[PDB]
Parts: sequence; structure tokens; C-alpha cells
Amino acid sequence: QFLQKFCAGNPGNQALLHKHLHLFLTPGLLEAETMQHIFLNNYQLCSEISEPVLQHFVHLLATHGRHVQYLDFLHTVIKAEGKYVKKCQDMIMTELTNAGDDVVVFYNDKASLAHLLDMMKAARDGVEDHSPLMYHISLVDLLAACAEGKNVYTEIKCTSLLPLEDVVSVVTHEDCITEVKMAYVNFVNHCYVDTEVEMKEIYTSNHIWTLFENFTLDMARVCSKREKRVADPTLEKYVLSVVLDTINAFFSSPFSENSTSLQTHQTIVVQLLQSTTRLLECPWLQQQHKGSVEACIRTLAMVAKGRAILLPMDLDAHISSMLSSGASDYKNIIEKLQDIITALEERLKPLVQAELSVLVDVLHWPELLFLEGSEAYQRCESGGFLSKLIQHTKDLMESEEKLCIKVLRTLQQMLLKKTKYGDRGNQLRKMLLQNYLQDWSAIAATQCRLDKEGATKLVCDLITSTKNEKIFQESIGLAIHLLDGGNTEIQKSFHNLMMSDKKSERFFKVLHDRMKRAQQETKSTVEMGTSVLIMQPILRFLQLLCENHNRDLQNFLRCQNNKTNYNLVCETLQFLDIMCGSTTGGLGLLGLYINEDNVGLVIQTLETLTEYCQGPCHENQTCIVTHESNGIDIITALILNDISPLCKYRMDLVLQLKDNASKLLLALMESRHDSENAERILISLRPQELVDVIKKAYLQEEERENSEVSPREVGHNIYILALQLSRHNKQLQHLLKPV
Amino acid sequence: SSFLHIGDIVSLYAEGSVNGFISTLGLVDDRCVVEPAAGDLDNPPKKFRDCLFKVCPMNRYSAQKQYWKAKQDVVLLQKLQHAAQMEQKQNDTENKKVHGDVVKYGSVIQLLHMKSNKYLTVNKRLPALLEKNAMRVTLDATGNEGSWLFIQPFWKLRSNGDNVVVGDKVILNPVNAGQPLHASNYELSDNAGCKEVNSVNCNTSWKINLFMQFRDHLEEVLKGGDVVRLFHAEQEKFLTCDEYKGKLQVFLRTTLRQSATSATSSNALWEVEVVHHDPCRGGAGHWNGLYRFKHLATGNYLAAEENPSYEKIKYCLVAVPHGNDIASLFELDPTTLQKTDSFVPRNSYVRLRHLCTNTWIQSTNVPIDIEEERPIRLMLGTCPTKEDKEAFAIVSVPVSEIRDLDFANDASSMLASAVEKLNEGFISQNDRRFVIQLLEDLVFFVSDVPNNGQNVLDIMVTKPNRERQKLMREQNILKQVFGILKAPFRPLVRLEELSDQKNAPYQHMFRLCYRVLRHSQEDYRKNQEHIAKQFGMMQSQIGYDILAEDTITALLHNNRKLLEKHITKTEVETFVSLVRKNREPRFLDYLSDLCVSNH
Amino acid sequence: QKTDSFVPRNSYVRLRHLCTNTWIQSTNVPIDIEEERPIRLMLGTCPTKEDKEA
Ligand SMILES: O=P(O)(O)O[C@@H]1[C@H](O)[C@H](O)[C@@H](OP(=O)(O)O)[C@H](OP(=O)(O)O)[C@H]1O
Repeated sequence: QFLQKFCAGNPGNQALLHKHLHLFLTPGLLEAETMQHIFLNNYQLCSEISEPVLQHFVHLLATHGRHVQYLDFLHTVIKAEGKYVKKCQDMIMTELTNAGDDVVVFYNDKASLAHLLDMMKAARDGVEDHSPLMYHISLVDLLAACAEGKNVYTEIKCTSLLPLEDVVSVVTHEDCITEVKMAYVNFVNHCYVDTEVEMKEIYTSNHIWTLFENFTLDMARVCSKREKRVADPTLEKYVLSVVLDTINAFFSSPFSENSTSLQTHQTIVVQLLQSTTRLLECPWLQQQHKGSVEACIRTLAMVAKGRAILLPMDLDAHISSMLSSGASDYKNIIEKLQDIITALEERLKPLVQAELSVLVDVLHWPELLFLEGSEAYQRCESGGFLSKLIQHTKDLMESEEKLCIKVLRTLQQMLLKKTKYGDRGNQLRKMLLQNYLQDWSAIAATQCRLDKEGATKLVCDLITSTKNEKIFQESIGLAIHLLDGGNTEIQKSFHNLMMSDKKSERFFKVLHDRMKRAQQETKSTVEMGTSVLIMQPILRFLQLLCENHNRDLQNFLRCQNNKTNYNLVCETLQFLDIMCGSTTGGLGLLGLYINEDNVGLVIQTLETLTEYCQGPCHENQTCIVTHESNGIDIITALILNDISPLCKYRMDLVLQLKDNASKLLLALMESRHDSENAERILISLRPQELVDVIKKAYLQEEERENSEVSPREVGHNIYILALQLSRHNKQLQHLLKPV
Repeated sequence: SSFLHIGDIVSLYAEGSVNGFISTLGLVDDRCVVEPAAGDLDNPPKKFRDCLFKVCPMNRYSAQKQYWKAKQDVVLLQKLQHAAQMEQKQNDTENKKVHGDVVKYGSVIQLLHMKSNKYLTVNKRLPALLEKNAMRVTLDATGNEGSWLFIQPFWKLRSNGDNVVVGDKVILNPVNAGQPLHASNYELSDNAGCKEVNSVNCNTSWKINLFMQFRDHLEEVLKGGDVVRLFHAEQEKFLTCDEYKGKLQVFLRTTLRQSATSATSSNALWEVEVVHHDPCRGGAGHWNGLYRFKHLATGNYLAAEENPSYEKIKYCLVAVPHGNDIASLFELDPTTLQKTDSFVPRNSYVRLRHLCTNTWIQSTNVPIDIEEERPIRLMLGTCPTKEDKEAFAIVSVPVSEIRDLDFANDASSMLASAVEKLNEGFISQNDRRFVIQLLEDLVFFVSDVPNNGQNVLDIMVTKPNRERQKLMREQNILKQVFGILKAPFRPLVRLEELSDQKNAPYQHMFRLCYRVLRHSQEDYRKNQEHIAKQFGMMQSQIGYDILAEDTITALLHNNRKLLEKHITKTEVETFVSLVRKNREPRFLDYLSDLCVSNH
Repeated sequence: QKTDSFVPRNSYVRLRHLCTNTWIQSTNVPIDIEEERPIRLMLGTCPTKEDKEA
């Protein structure tokens, strides 16, 4: 109990107690309640909740029996601070389905219905704290919450478990308890009215009207109860929240256009409308509930006018009137302490950066620390501290994650250009440097020093074998920084490493599968997903590796010499095709998909593709042009089709994209003397549209004021491509000539 | 054994909870069922045409999906349509290029039903009819992304990257559903003994047998399971089998048409089956081989039996239901010289020889219906000696005619079942609804107009169809409709009681039947005469809200002969009497139309 | 396999007895039934051929 009190309402204490979770990961109701309090009202831990915990609790429920504590824990885990977790919902539903009928029990049978009635009448006054009825209610609520997510299979399974016949038989029964009514109404609202199924039996069934008339009877009971001071909070809250919610959801969907056909349905609608009118007339209704009631009444009114139902004139004028009406020293010491704290934090901002800078510098020159002529000084002169640091970084990859991350980060800052932090920061750095120690050329020299030291081996061993996303990202950044500037020696060392190394396929395998997951996430999606963000570093790393027209590296990337061969260029083309929408985008719908968020990634992908093609490389050119996915068309669609959404409020990006696409096409046809490339590109490129966009670029040049890339060179590049293409197209040659 | 090349025709066994070939119901039904009672691997089902699937490569439907959404601004729609057309043509080009390649475990394949020409697609956004938790599996002609299926190894012997071998067991996992196909144990209410195939987690193994190779699927060959007609060159007549006096008889029909080849009838359609060691294997037929002939209309096998007249001939041809006897095996001999023993070319004259009795088929000039005016049936019998002049050309039939015949045969079967049920005197609401659905479907089929949700008792047709009308008449469907119209008034329902709501559905049913009797009699004289043969029944029921008067007027609208025969004092008196009762202008209009015909 | 060539290594095969014309097969009957945690499974030959057993 004390632990529950201590970890309630404060995320910090909740996480601190959750750190020692091995104590509560054991059978016991009290432990389950305590851990439920630990994972209550917080989203960080719930989102990152490990699958084994849920699996163990499901197995516990299956083995030790049915209890409500575990169901309550699952319900709390599903919803955190008002936002559901898709992952947790998925694992919970899968585990429940795989558990079997023992864990999940539904009283949908005649005998089971009689048992439900017996349990209900046994708890007529109120639901007991622990009883099978509570377990059923909790299970129904959990299933409804899980079905709230957008998963078709889960909704189908929920519908199969509880057919509409069961809910009408139980809810509409002569005697029904409030808890079951609320749970079943919520289940219907979150599993029947709102679904991705096309059949949607609810919208084309008379059962929902039976539910509606039952709800009207319930509201009549509520009003009569208050008239006689027999107010029941459960009935009031049920009618106020769930009855109105389900009524609004059913009557607001656009698929109920033809549902209202029977005059009896119209009478039920009138009864519901006057029911809401009676509800708003009384002053007991609360302001927050008044808003929901008014909204439901509005929706019902739009439905009524749309159906042109002839309501009674007196109440019809009444509903019109309502529609028009609604339309219309201790504290002082604390604050002073906070002020001083923020002031000190602002003041000390540059000094810390200077201290990290001196750390990097000291690491760069460890020899000065020792004395001249000492054996340790000789060791540091030729490698030494840096060699041991790099060598041991791989060893401590698993022992300490934070230490490895920090070592990689400081190594990255070592290769970065120097910068000034300020007068005070510079002075502090000078003092620390003197006390402790007594252009592109420098960056290249440092990169070569790391190359000799063994940095390439460290980074390669990190990418090939690392289960931590942060370490992989830092390793990729280190590779980028080492390759920055198109060094011709780091690339050679990297190529030697891949060619002569037992791992071989492992590094390319992790790169390849990461790219595959990236395209899968992009396809599923259509901010940005975590999977797509990591794609920019990988593309930049590949482009830098193949920079300066390194033929051997391009050939190796296209196809390795190992037993298992993985290509990265074709995956890059496929990824661009998927991101751009494929055929549908190239047809003219490309502009809709492209937005400001993903423009930079597309630019980087195009840059990498043109770097692959350049050199020139024939094999890469044939692979890209003759790809199975037919991605090349999108490259053409970039220049032919103007991005209607982005062009209105962002032009520089559009011109940059067009320029990159033109460069990529020119690189594809840099030294192609055959005709297959010409025919393939011409199929997508309509000559008339090509010349038209050429003229459009000329006349559009006027906007050079706000764009650093002038439309003139993009137009000129397109014309150069047209000249290269006209060699195999007589019509294009004729059109390309001047008037 | 051999690899499963793309294009081969296979049969998918359903070993697991329920074992049986995955067949599909006829008509517009898009439901696939595995029926274990029909047969097993050793004994195949009698109707071995609904269990054949062709394996096809990947087919992209992105632009097609977008076009469908656009259908369910004009320049954009036109561009999308052009996109769908170019994407389709790219699809066929890729399919032709990839044809002949082997299939590997973990690859992507689509199953196309040869009979229905519909892909076996799986829909994840709909639950199954009988198993809610299981997602839908149905046949779609155009296909969608659900048609994609991974073939995976049910055995540990085969791994990803290996080549599939015929006769093995595999698992079919749809690309989107991610749930293997399962043959549930939920029997379908509509058809007894038929289970349901749904995409859901299970452990069923789909043993992939082999029926035809990719190389043997050439259209220039007489392939096993093909359907052809046996034209007689000397007598210029088509071989036919028909019900005559309670027993089916095989004969040579005579026609008065100037061109004998134009006497095309659905009863003369025969299917050729190559007898191989494997019961479930067909393939191209060779000159040195044994063949069997099946009748699509009735499912009977041609054979020879002792002739009581033993006339000059010893045995006579006859239809036999069973096909496992040795009396149904026939060898085909060529009439010209052929290079070695190669595949039998299509549209080539051949001679049929019986294996058991070593006798050669021969025509005879003795009519069987001697007690009938204008004999049209000529007896056929086998003579021990060989006659060179007697050869039977094997003429191919267009696939369309087969499709209409398959549509009509099942419909006739269920109409006959409904007629028998009505004759018994008991019927259920579900059965009545099913028969109503059948009647409207038949109306649409006869009209041939696409279904746009118009009134069932109101449809416009510009060009009546002749071949469909002939198929409608000669499959006894019109006779079954007449039985449906006549049997109820014999009493389950009464004419005056049709107004009452209790019998309201029956009245509607009858209207449909009358409409079924209206489209058939349009520009075709034989159908008009056949329907008019029972003019008494239509006259008896005229007056009630059954549309009998409209059918009669249409029947006699153009044909003068029936106009004089079926119009006399009595019927005009009945028209006057019902005019006096109803006092409605429509009957006056009908009389005015009857007054003058053909302007 | 192409013709009758050498048996490749690491290849699945089925064993058949010459004398009795029977095919080897696994069985789910432990031999040490009088012993906790049976680990030995009986093997026997069935006249019919099972493809899954390799
Ligand atoms: O041109 P008309 O006046 O209609 O007459 C045609 C023909 O003279 C026969 O009556 C009949 O052929 P059969 O000798 O085979 O009966 C044919 O129908 P068919 O299409 O059923 O052959 C008719 O269409």
C-alpha cells in the first residue's frame, strides 16, 4: 500500500519504482495492483512495455484462474493519459485469442444466458467487488477498448465473440443491471457502428432501433426517478454519456441514409428527440453534459430535416427554437530560487561546451600529458590512448551502452570543424588548455589518422553487430563524418574491409534489411515515422562512399563477390517509387503525396541515385533503367508534373527537386550509346509535354528573385536531355528545332 | 515428377481437417467449397472441371484500384483510365514473358479458376459467411491485391529458395491476410455436404496434384478435358444424345438448314478425356492412346452395347452413366498420314474404334422414332469391318457457348428441384427466396443486359439474342417455368388468394416466370410455337395480376399464324368480360393491339 | 535427380528394407515408459510409403 501511495501521480517515482520490476514480476494479486499503480496515467512506460510482461500475465490468468485485477491492469496499460497504444492493444488481443475459451468466456448460449441472469439477480442491489459478473464486465470493456483501434481483424473477432443477437437479448431483457448495459452499449459503440467492415450489419438492421427504444425507456426511468428522488447515479451517467454517444454515432454516420424507412423508426426518432428535449429542459443537466446533449440534439435535427420527417408542428417549432437559441516567505523563497536557477543555467551555457571542447582536444593530443622521453609518451606518439580507446569501445559495446555512445559522439566531434563559443568561453578554453596541456586539410588529416588507428574496423563492427538504435545511428554518423569531403583513402580502407572480412554479408545484410523495413513502413503509412528518419543517414553514407566517382565501390554496392549478393541501388529506386506513390503518383497524383516533411528525403535519394549512375557506371545504369518495379517513370513525372500543393507556398524546393531529377536522367544517359535507354525514357516522356515544360521553364524564370536555383538551368538541363533523346526520336528532333 | 512451371493446370487437394478438392459452385455464386463426399485422390469427382486451377505470376493493381475509387475532373478520370489500360497491357506483356518459369517456395502465385476464369482472392475487410472470425475468400474475375499468395513449405524438407515439385504439400498464405487458407467444417445450408474455405490460422496442407503441363496447353492440339462436337462428314450431321421416351438415346440429328454446319445445338457437346495411369492427370492426347467421351448436359459416357435387332450391325451406341467400365474406351485412328505419333491436331477427321469388341463406328439409315412424323434421329452402330468413308470431324466449340451452357445447366437443375418441391406441397421461405433469385438471374441472362438494379418485372432489350434463346428452350428451362406456373394451382395457392398478403410472394414469383416466358419469344419462331403450345394454361389464368395478358400479346404481336389460331370468340369474350370487371384502359389498349399486327 | 548419379551429401533420403519390402517410420511410443521424462522413441517399418518421413 505504501509503495502504491508513493508512486501515484508522479511519473518520476513511477519510473524509479518500475526500474526494480523483478520484485513485482511474480504471482499475486497485491503485486498486480501495485504494478498497475506503477503503470497508471503514464504513456512512456506503457508504450515501451515489454511483450514478455503481457505474455506472462496472460499465462497467469490462464493458469491460476480468472481474476479482475489482471484485466484491470491490461485496461490501464491500453489507455494512458487519454491516448491508446496500438502495440499493446495488438499484443493483448492476440494473446487473448490464442489463450482459448478458458481465458475469454462469453455467455452467448441459452444456458450461459440463464447463468448470466442468475449471477445478475444474485447481485441485483449492486455488483460485488469480486465475482464472475465483474470479470465478464471487465473483459467486455477491455475488448471494446481494444477494438477502438483501427484493426479490421480485431473488430471481426469481437463481432464473432458477441453477436448482435446476444446484446439485444440481454440488454432488452425485462431485468438488466446498469453495469452490463453500460459495458454492452460501449461494446456496440466501439465495435459495431464504427468499423472498417463493408457489410456493417448494424446500419442495415432493426436491432439498433430496439436498443434506441430501450435507451428511451431508460431515460424515462431516470426522469421519473429524479421526479421522485429515486436518483441512481449509474443510470444517470449511463444515459448521459454512452446512450448519447451511441445515438450520435449511429445517426451521424453517412451510411444510415436508407436505414430510416419504417414509420415506426420515425416514431422512435421522435421519441428520442423529445427525450433529449425533456433532458435539456430540466436544470439538473450539467454544463459539460449540456454541451454533449446539445451536440446530439443538433445531429438528430440535421438527420430529421434531411429525411424531411413531418414531426408534430408544436414540438417541431420547439426544436427549431432550441436550434436557433444554441446557434446564437516560503513561496517567495521558492520563486526566487527558481529565478536564480534559470539565470545560472542561462549564464553557464557556453562554459560546458568549452569544457567538452577541451576534452576533445586533450583526447586528440594525449602525448603532451606525459613527460618527454617516457615510455608512455612514446606509446602515445604512435597511437596509444586513441588505439586503446577505439579497440575497447567494441569490447564495452554490451557492458555499457552509454559509455559507447559517449565515446562514439566525442569521436564524431573530433572530426568536426572548430567553432567559437564566445569571449568568456574562449577565455575559459584557453585557461583549461594551458593548464592541462603544455580548412579541409585538417579534417582530412584527422580522418587519415583515425583510418590508421582502426576507426573503420570499429564502425564496421558496430553496424554489423548492434541491437541498440542509438549506437547504430551514432556509428552511421561516424562513418559519414569520416567519409565527409569525399576522401579517397577512407573509401579505399572501407572497400578493403568489406572485400577482405569474414563477416562480409552481415554488414550489407543489416543495411539491406533496414532499407526493406523503411519501404514497408513508408507503404503502410500511405511528423514522420521512426523507421523513415534513419533513412537519411544511410543514403548520405552511401552517397559519400560512392562520391568522387569510385568505380570499384559502385560495382561492389551493386553486387558483391560473396556467395549471397545484395544490391542497394535497386532497393533505393524501389523506395523512391513507394514514397512517390508509384504509378498513381506518376500519373498526376504525385503532388498530393509529396509534402514539406518528406521533400528533403526525396532530394537525398535522388542525389544518391545520380551518384550511383555517375562515373559513368554502365551496370548501375542498366539496373536502374531496367528495374522490375518500373520506377524510372516517376523520375520523369517529377519534371513533367508540377507539384500543385507545394508550388503554391514553396517553390525553391520544387525547383531543387526538378533540377535533381534532370541531373539524374542526364547521368543515366551520360555515356549510353545504345537505344534501350532512349526507348525506355521516351515511353514515359511525351515529347510534346517535354517541349511544353521547356517553354514553361523559360517563361517561369521570372521568379528568380525568391529562388537560389534559377529555373533557367533546370530548363537548360531538360533541353540537353531532350537533345540526347532526340537521336532516337525523329518527332522529338523535329519539335526541338526552332520556329 | 517435375517442377510446377507457371501456366500448368493443377488440382488442389485439401488434406487436413476435411479432405477434398476445392471446388466452386456454378452460376454467379462466388463461394468456394471443399466437398469430401464427391471423391478422393484415388477416385476423382464426377465433375472434374471445377477443381482445376492455373498458376499465374504477380499482377499489379495499383492504378486499377485508384480508378475503381475514382469511379466509386473529367481529364483526370480519362488519364486514370488510360493508366489502367497501359498498366493492364504491361501486365499481359509481363505474364507472357514470364510464362514457363519455375515456381520456388516463398514466391508469389495467383490461382485462376479455368472454368469461371476468376482469381481466388481473399478479402480481409469482410468476415466469412459461416465463420465470422475468419476473413472472406471468394472468386473475383478482375482480381485485386488479395489474389496474391505466398506458397510456403508444409514439410521441413523444402526451404525457401527451393523449387516446388508436383505431388508435394504446401501452404497458401495471402499477401495481405497473412492467414493460411483453411477448409472449415461448417457445412453450407444451401448445399449439403459442402464445407467452407476461409483465410484463418490453421494447419491444413494443400497437396498440389498435376493435371496439365504448360507445354501441353497449346490451342492447336486436342487436349484432355477439352470439349468438341463430333461432326459427320458423309451425312453432314452432328452427333447428339437426348431424352426420347424415358431413356437417353444417342443418334445423328437431321436438319433442314441449307448449311448443315450451322445446326449448332448444346446437346451435341462432348468432352474428351485422355485415359492415363494417374486418374487426376489429363494432358495432350496422342494417336496411340485411349479416349473417353462425356456429355456435359447429362454427364453420361458414350459406349457400345449388344443390339437386339441382330440387322447387319452387331452392337449399337448408347449412353451409360458410369465411366469406369471398359466398354467406354475408344481409340482414334487418322484418315491421312501423320509424322510419327505426335499430338492429334485440332479440327482433324478421325475414326472411332472400340477396344473391347474391336469394332468400328458406323452410321445407319434406320430412324429410331419410326412412330413419329418427320424422323430426325438416325441410329448409329458399330460394324466389325472398317469403312474409310466414315470419319468423324472433331470441331471445337467457342468458350462462350460453354459458359452459357454451364450457367443454364445448374439453373435448370434447381428449377427442377423447385418444381418437385412445389408438387410435393411444402416449401420454405429460404427456398422461395432462392428460387426468386434464380428467376431474376435467368431473366437477366436471357436479356443479356448488364444488371443495374432495375425493376425485375421491367427491362428493355434492343437486340434479342438467338443462341441464348435456343439454349434456353432446349435445356428444358422453359418447361420447368411452365411447371412452376402450373403445379401450384393443382391447392397450395389459389388465384383469388394471390391478392391476399399471405400469398403475395407467390404472385411476384409467378410474374417473374411470365417474364421469363416473354424474352424467349422475340423474333424466334420456334420458341413462340413451343410456348404457344400451352396457350390454354395462360388463357385460364389471364385476368389476375400475373402479366399473362402481356405475355400473350407479345406472343401474338408478330406471328400471324398464332394470331388466327389463338384468337376466336371465346378468348375475345374473356377479354370483354375482364374489361367489364376492371373497367381499366390497359385492357382496352391490349384489345386494340390485338386488332392489328405488323401495321 | 538427373539419371542415377552419385548420392549428393547432406540430402534427404528414405530407407527401405529389401527383405520385407517395408519403409522405415517413426513412432510416438516411448520404450522407457517405466522411467521419468522419456527420451527414447520407438522406430518401426510400415509396408506403406510415407513421403513426410525422410
Ligand atoms: O428460319 P425459320 O423460319 O425460323 O426456320 C428455321 C428452320 O427452317 C427450322 O425450322 C429450324 O431448324 P431444325 O430443322 O434444326 O429444327 C430452325 O431453328 P433451329 O435454330 O432450332 O435450327 C428455324 O429457325
